[PDB]
Amino acid sequence: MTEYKLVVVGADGVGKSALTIQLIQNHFVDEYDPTIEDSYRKQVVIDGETCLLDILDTAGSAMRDQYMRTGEGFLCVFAINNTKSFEDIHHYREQIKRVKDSEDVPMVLVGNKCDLPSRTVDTKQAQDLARSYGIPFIETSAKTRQGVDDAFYTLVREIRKHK
Amino acid sequence: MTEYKLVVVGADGVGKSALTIQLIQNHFVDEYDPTIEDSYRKQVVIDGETCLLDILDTAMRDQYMRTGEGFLCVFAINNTKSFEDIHHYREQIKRVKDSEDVPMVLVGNKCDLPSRTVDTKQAQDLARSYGIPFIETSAKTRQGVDDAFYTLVREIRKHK
Amino acid sequence: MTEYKLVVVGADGVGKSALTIQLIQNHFVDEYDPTIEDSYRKQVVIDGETCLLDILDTAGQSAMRDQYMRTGEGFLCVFAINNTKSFEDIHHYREQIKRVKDSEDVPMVLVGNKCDLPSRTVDTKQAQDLARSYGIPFIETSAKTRQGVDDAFYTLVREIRKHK
Ligand SMILES: O=C1N[C@H](c2c(CNCCCCCCNCc3[nH]c4ccccc4c3[C@H]3NC(=O)c4ccc(O)cc43)[nH]c3ccccc23)c2cc(O)ccc21
Ligand SMILES: O=C1N[C@H](c2c(CNCCCCCCNCc3[nH]c4ccccc4c3[C@H]3NC(=O)c4ccc(O)cc43)[nH]c3ccccc23)c2cc(O)ccc21
Ligand SMILES: Nc1nc2c(ncn2[C@@H]2O[C@H](COP(=O)(O)OP(=O)(O)O)[C@@H](O)[C@H]2O)c(=O)[nH]1
Ligand SMILES: Nc1nc2c(ncn2[C@@H]2O[C@H](COP(=O)(O)OP(=O)(O)O)[C@@H](O)[C@H]2O)c(=O)[nH]1
Ligand SMILES: Nc1nc2c(ncn2[C@@H]2O[C@H](COP(=O)(O)OP(=O)(O)O)[C@@H](O)[C@H]2O)c(=O)[nH]1
Ligand SMILES: [Mg+2]
Ligand SMILES: [Mg+2]
Ligand SMILES: [Mg+2]
Repeated sequence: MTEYKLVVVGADGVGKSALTIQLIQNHFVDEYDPTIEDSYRKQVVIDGETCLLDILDTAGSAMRDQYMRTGEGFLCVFAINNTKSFEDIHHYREQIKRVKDSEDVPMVLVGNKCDLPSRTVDTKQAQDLARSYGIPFIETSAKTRQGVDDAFYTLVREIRKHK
Repeated sequence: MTEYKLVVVGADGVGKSALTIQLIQNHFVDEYDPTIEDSYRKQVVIDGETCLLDILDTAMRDQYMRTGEGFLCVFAINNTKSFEDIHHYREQIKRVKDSEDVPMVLVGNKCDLPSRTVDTKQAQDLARSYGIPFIETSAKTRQGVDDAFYTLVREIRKHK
Repeated sequence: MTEYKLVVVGADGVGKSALTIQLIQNHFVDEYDPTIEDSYRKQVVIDGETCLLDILDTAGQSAMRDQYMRTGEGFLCVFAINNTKSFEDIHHYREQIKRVKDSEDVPMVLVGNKCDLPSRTVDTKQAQDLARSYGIPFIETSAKTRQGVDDAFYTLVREIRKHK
C-alpha cells in the first residue's frame, strides 16, 4: 500500500491539532497541549485507491528542516479570524520551497475555524493568495468537521499529480 | 582533502579583495587594484575537518556562478547602494545555478567605521528572508573575517 | 527521528521472516507462515544516532514488487548457506533492484543465513567474492542463535547513511 507523508504547518492556535485528530479519529478535541508534536496514521480510500496517510502535526530549526525534507505535501493552515496567521503563510511557503529546493512542492492552503462569525480574513483574499501559488484553497472547521476530509484528500491528489 | 570553491561578490569598493586577502594571508591591503580578478587557495581546519578553500575574488560571471559552491554576498555598512545591490546578486545566483537553496552568507563589511548608513536590523531581516546567515566584518581589523568564510563552508557542508 | 525503509529479499525458506522477527522482537520463530508479507518498526541506536527502522519482510519472490523496491532505501539480500540455488538467485535480486531504482549504487548488504547448520554448500570465500564484486558488505547470520542479526541490519543502515 502506497503511503504519503503529510505535514500540517501554521501559526500557534490555528487548529493544526484539531484538524489532524478530526481526520484521524473523527474526534473533536477542544484542548490539546500546544507543545505536543506527534505523527498519526490512517488508511483511507481516495479516488478508488487505498493509501496510508502518515500525518505530522507540528508544534513549535534543524529538526524543522528535517521534517520538511521528508514530508511530501504540506497543509498550510491559518485561522479565518486571525489575520496574522494568514500573513504568516508566505513564510511557511518560502521555507518549504527553499528546504525542498522546489518551486512545485505539493501544498494546500487551509482556512480553518469557518464555523466562527468573527471573520477577519476575506475568502477572496485567501483565494487570491492560493491562486498566486497555484495551489488549492479549502475552508475548514475542525469543530464541525466541514472540509476536513477535503483538505487532506486534496493534498493527496496534489502529491499524486506531482508524481 | 575536500576542496570548496567560494565566490566573493558585491559592489565595487565594499571590500571583496581586502576580505579575501585577510582570510588567505592574514594581511590587510589598503588599496588593491579594483580590476584584478584572481583566485587563491588556503588549507584550513573547520569543525575538526581539514579542507582546501579555493576563493574567487570577483572584479563570464555565469561560468563562475555555476562552478562556485558557495557565495559571500558583501556590502559595506556605510554604502546603502551596495546593500540595495545584494538582492540582484541573490537573484542572479539563484537563476544561474537553478536552485532556491544556494549556500550563501550575507556580509556587512567595514564595521570599524563610524559612518554607518545600513542598520544591523535591516541586514538581519534581509538574511532572515533568504534563510542565510548574516555576519558583520572588518577586513581592516580582521574582526569576523574567518567567521564569514567558515560559516559559508558550514552552509555548503549542510547542503551536501 | 530519522526513519529508514529496509527491504528483506531472498528465496523462499532462506530465513527472511526469522531474521526480521529476531531483529524486531529478539525472538526466534521456527515456523512462520511463508505467505505473510508484513512490515515492522523498531527504534534503535546506531553509532550514537537514534533512528526508526521500518522493515518490510517480503513473501512472494510484479507491480507491487516494483513499488516496494522504489520505496525501499536499502535491501538485505538473503541466501541460506546450505542452499546453493538461493545464492545463485542473488544476482537476479541485485539486477532487479538496480533496474527498478535506476541506480548502480543502491544500499545493499549480502546476508548468508543459517550459519549454525552443518550442511554448508556455499563457501564463505565464495560469498565474500560476490559481495566484493558488488562493492557491498557480506554478513553471515543465524536467525536461530541471533548471531550477526543486528550486524546485518545496522550495517545496512550505515550503507544508507554513507550513500546520503
Ligand atoms: O509506500 C509504501 N510503503 C510501504 C512500506 C512500509 C510501511 N510503512 C508504514 C508506515 C510507518 C510510519 C513510521 C512513522 N513515521 C513518522 C513520520 N511521519 C511523518 C509525516 C510527515 C513528515 C515526517 C514524518 C515522520 C518522520 N520520519 C522522519 O524521517 C522524520 C524526521 C523528522 C521528524 O520530525 C519526523 C519524521 N514499510 C516499508 C519498508 C520497506 C519498503 C516499503 C515499506 C509499502 C509496502 C509496499 O509493499 C508497497 C508500497 C509501500
Ligand atoms: O576534493 C578533492 N579535491 C582533490 C583533487 C585535486 C586538488 N585540487 C586542488 C587545486 C585547485 C585548483 C585551482 C584552480 N581553481 C580556480 C578557481 N577557483 C574558483 C573559485 C570559485 C569559482 C571558480 C573558481 C575557479 C575557476 N574554475 C572554473 O571552472 C572557472 C571559471 C571561471 C572563473 O572566473 C574561474 C574559474 N585535484 C584532483 C584531481 C582529480 C580528483 C581530485 C582532485 C582531492 C583529492 C583526493 O585524493 C580526495 C579528494 C579531493
Ligand atoms: N470554533 C473553532 N475552534 C477551533 C477550530 N479548530 C481549532 N479550534 C480551537 O482553537 C484552539 C487551538 O486549536 P489547536 O488544535 O490546539 O491549534 P494548534 O495550536 O494549531 O495545534 C483550540 O481551543 C481549539 O479547540 C475550529 O474549526 N473552530
Ligand atoms: N575601514 C575599512 N576600510 C576597508 C575595509 N575593507 C576594505 N576597506 C577599504 O575600502 C576600499 C576598497 O576595498 P577593496 O578590497 O579594494 O574593495 P573591492 O572593490 O570590493 O575589492 C579600500 O581602500 C580598502 O582598504 C574595512 O573593513 N574597513
Ligand atoms: N537452523 C536455522 N534455521 C533457520 C534459520 N533461519 C530460518 N530458519 C528456519 O528455516 C525455515 C524458513 O524460515 P523463514 O523465516 O520462514 O524463511 P522465509 O521464507 O525466507 O521467510 C523456518 O523453519 C525457520 O525456522 C537459521 O539461521 N538457522
Ligand atoms: Mg497543536
Ligand atoms: Mg577587488
Ligand atoms: Mg516469510
